[PDB]
Amino acid sequence: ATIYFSSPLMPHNKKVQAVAGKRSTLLGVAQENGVKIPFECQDGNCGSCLVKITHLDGERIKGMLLTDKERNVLKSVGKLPKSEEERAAVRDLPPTYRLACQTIVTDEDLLVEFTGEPGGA
Amino acid sequence: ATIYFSSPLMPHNKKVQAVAGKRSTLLGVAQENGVKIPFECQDGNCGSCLVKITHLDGERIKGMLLTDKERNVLKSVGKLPKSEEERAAVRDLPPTYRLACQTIVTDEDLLVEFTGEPGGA
Amino acid sequence: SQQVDKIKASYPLFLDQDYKDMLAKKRDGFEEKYPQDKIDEVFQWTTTKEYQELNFQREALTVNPAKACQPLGAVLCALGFEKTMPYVHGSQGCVAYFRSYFNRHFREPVSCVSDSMTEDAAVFGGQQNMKDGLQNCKATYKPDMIAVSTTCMAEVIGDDLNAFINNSKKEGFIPDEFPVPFAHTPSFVGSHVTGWDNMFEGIARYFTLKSMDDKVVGSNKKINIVPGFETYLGNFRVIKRMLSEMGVGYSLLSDPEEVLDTPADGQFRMYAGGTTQEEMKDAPNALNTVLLQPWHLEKTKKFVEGTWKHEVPKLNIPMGLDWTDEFLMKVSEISGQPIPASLTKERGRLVDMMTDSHTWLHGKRFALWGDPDFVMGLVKFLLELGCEPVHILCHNGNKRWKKAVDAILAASPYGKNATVYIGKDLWHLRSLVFTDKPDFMIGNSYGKFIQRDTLHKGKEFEVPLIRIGFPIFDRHHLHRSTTLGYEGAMQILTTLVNSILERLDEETRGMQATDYNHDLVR
Amino acid sequence: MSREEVESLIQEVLEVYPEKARKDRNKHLAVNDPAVTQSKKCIISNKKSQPGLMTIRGCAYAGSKGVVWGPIKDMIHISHGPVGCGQYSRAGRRNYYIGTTGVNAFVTMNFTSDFQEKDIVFGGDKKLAKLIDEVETLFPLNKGISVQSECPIGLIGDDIESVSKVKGAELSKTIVPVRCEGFRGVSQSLGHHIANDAVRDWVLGKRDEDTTFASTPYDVAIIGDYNIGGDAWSSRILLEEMGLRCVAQWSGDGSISEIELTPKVKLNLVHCYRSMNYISRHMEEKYGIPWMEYNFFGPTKTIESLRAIAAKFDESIQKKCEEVIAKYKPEWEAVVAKYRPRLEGKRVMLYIGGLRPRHVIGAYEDLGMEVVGTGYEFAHNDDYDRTMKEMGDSTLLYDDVTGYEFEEFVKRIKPDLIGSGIKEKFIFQKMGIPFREMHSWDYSGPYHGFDGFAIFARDMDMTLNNPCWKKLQAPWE
Ligand code: ICS
Ligand code: CLF
Ligand code: FES
Ligand code: FES
Ligand SMILES: [Ca+2]
Repeated sequence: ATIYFSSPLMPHNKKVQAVAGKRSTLLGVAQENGVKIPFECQDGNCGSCLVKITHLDGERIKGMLLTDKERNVLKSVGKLPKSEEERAAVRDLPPTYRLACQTIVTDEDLLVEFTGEPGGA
Repeated sequence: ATIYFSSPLMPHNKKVQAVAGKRSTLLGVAQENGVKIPFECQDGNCGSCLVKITHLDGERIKGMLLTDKERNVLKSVGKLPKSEEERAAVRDLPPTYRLACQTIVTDEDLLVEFTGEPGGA
Repeated sequence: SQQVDKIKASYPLFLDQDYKDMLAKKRDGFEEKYPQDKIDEVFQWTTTKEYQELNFQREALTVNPAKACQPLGAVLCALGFEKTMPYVHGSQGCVAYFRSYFNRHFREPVSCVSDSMTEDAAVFGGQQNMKDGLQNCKATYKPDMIAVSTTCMAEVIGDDLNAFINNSKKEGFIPDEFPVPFAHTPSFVGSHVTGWDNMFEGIARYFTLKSMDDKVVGSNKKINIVPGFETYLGNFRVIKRMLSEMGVGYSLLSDPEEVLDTPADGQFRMYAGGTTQEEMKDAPNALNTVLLQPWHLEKTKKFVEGTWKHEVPKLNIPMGLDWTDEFLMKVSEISGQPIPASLTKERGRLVDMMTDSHTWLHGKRFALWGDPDFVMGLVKFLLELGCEPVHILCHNGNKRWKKAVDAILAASPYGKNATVYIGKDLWHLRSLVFTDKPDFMIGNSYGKFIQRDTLHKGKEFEVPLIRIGFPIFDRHHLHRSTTLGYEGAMQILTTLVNSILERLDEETRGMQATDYNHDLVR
Repeated sequence: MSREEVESLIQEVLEVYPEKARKDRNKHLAVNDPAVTQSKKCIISNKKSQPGLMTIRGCAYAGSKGVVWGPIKDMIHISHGPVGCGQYSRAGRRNYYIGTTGVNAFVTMNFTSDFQEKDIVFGGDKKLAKLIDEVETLFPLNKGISVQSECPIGLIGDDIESVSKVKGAELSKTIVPVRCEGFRGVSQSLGHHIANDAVRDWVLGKRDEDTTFASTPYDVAIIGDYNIGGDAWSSRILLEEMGLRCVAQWSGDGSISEIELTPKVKLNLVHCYRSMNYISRHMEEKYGIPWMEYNFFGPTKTIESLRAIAAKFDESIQKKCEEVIAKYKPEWEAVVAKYRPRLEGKRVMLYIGGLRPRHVIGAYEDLGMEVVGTGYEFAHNDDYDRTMKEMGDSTLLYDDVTGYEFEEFVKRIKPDLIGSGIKEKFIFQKMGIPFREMHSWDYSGPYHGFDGFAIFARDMDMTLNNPCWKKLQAPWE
């Protein structure tokens, strides 16, 4: 899997090769490769590691489980519209906004964008 | 080179393998792969094939020549801020907005985004 | 087409001409199947001695294993106790597979619960799953004890069961006096028999470790019996009937015979019988503890010797004549009760049965496989009958067990061509029976395909399968059989001799070709 | 029973649960209203399972290896991880096939890496390569390898995609890594999604640039029929007596070549929507192949589905469909005449995985049997949208039912017959209530088509009217 980290803080987007399905959840990848996503909790109930993930392959998007913890955190932050929640619940497709501490890397090309700010704003 | 075409019109982003430096100028690639960027001229003075190109590799951005025709068209459309024009003129770095019929593909990973609309709006 | 008076199921409906034509068209047009000559060449190649040499050089590939994971045995051991709910801390597919396996083997309801851990539990641990599962399990099914095992997810993650349960009791999810024994049962270490040992050791720890000060060895004048991973209700019943006839006071720890066999009388009983918690608390007060299957109860032996101070006698599994005699003599020595006449007569009847059927069993070559204790007991009994166990296999075996089995074989002329294998699967056994053909096979239901492989080569190369072991899926109610003691020896002898006679009858039924040997009296 | 009695029963059952579990389980139970089209107003689905409540769901590994990838016969399916997952799912599913097992077919064989503790600590990416080499050495006639991941694989961080790519480049063999860890999904449905994604990304597109296949306007493919007890076969003949040419079956009695030839057809007939809609939509989007859902349970549904499929084609196909219906009419009429009087008015409660709780309702209706309750294990809201138009008014609906909930519902309603899996068979057989395995057809079948309807009726009659259900009560009690 190829992950392209982009952010206003980063001078350039960073291309990273990652192993799919590891217990490290794309935070581990960011911390290994020096990408600084704000992670400020250890349970998963804050929104700091909020990122926007774009599937660059389009025809290679994998099915995933949107856990109730991540769904509730995204709804508390306000980055989970009703349509995307319904799509995740019914068709098992990931939403556009994810939490970088709970997102398991899949075997595809992804563009991860963050603002260096907590999830809420 | 890997080019990811993204657009609201397209149901999914399309990944395309392309040969760098061909006389076909990323329009040819789009027309070969079925991507529908609005091209409505044959000389290069309209803004229709305006796209936004993001270099996903960041540390692999290649130097390029911003021809006065493309620069004038971008300034007529209004997608060439003074800072990016100065950067292109001095440091030979490409701007964020390009014209898909005058953009020569380089050996890097690119994300090309269009709105299915002419350049001006 | 179907006829309303002669309805045909999948066999032999698909043998009709229309179905044959449809399948032939499918295969010819779209399957791109290899030519039948290539298939026949490859099949004959697999039966050669050259293929066996490549097969036995396998180091990373396992084909048709002959073992399961630890939590299966852990679940069985948990079911062994009274009002005990097996609770597997991990993903929920494991529990479904365990229940399906045990339902297909015993054809009786099996009750187990899970924490239904998921991707959030893989990242942040499964402590909340533990708390909620314990609370829900105690509230809904109302058990008197919850016995916690682990899958391979919880082990790889590194979930601390003791911490999770202690934090669950102090938080108020379950009362502090509610017994929740736990055990770590990694599925990548050992097999299903090891999980039974780990679960029993954990339960014994939970019930006896903190109260050994006021325990005197011999207070209740009883003997503890630890059966182990046993999948025959008849073994549980015979191991209690023999002691009851003997007059010995006994306490069967982890007895699932009652829950795994309940009457069909209009009501469903989730719990039945089982060892009570009082028996587990009083276990250290017993005269001595006997492990029926000592080759997978090693950790339990360590705990019993170190903590309970009981000097566990070194006995073999009561399979056969000599080992049953040794077990009875050791029990008589420990309890002081003389062996009654009702067991000497049974031994004499078994010897009479052996003498009557020795002319058919002598010289027969058998290939066997299964659990270490069961396999070694079966090998000893076969040696007592004059049979030749040419191929001996035990996927979940160690080198000390192999050495013991070799020592047993060397102490008998018939254990001359025998070869013991450990770490080998059923594909190795298929290769072995093709090149060194035995007369029969003794194993679980997974050995039927091997027989089908031997028939394809030819009727003269077919190796019939005798189903003794676990699991048995293609036969009904064989789990009620017995393999321990004299009664089990009688049943095994009957099965072996009747399988031999049935095969002989099948080979000599062709009229005017081989039916001259179709003797009425055989 | 009316809507008032059923809701009282639902509340009484839920009274024993803890308050959080009670609130969660109240959403998954409902009383059917056929006028409701949006099931989300009534029933929630595809949610996690409440811990410790003894659910009946499975894992993503069961959904992928057990259900989708397993029936493929010409491939070899490695179970990467410990022994248990592969051992328990071996030959437990009656997906029939034709081949020489161990030579060119490998459905009922268990290939596993058999992880030890040294592989959990030091990884298993070299063991996988050595295993692939040994598989190529010992089974030369295999047409592909699929590595199904078990639970430890994702947790220890093993890169199997790289191994698959390297060994496929080396051996020129199709190696498909499936990340079907058991913890990745709440049930088997995500296993279906993962398996369909693997098929799409590693197998389906091999012959995109090949045009040597001779296509016809009558080419179709059977999707989501796994040939339980021969079911797919009983369907395939019914689709070839109408002149259509079934190019591929997914996946019962299927081969890796039919999967690759599937994009060369003119219509996809999807039997199980739940497990194969993911690939049906992908094929419609990419290759333009339309797809439609058909039901071959019972005579009525079979006739309706055949008429629809014929309507998808020209007039000759419709004439052949009418000929087939006329030919098979007396056969199922005789079965109905014989068995309906015996099975008239009986009440049934069903609980199956994701498709059959609504598909087999038509078969029970044709025998005069009323389904007084149905439910799924891992169905989504779509499935309940389709279900609400099938069930009668005031009939009970449940989702991911527990042992307690199902037992209490059965005790109050007292159905004449129950259809569910092996894990509930003996629970209700000790209660004196006839039970039919609706997963494996109770080792009988097939049940699809007109040939399977006779078997269906015979089995239902032999189980409901068996003389063994009158003897449970001892005469001296
Ligand atoms: S695949 Fe699915 S549980 Fe559609 S996982 Fe399950 S052989 Fe069921 S209701 Mo077993 S979605 Fe098939 C099923 Fe239905 S294994 Fe079979 S019977 S029609
Ligand atoms: S949820 Fe599914 S079936 Fe479970 S382990 Fe995981 S992939 Fe497999 Fe496997 S060996 Fe035994 S049965 Fe389990 S504890 Fe591991
Ligand atoms: S860092 Fe708290 S939610 Fe990811
Ligand atoms: S199309 Fe006119 S500018 Fe490119
Ligand atoms: Ca029973």
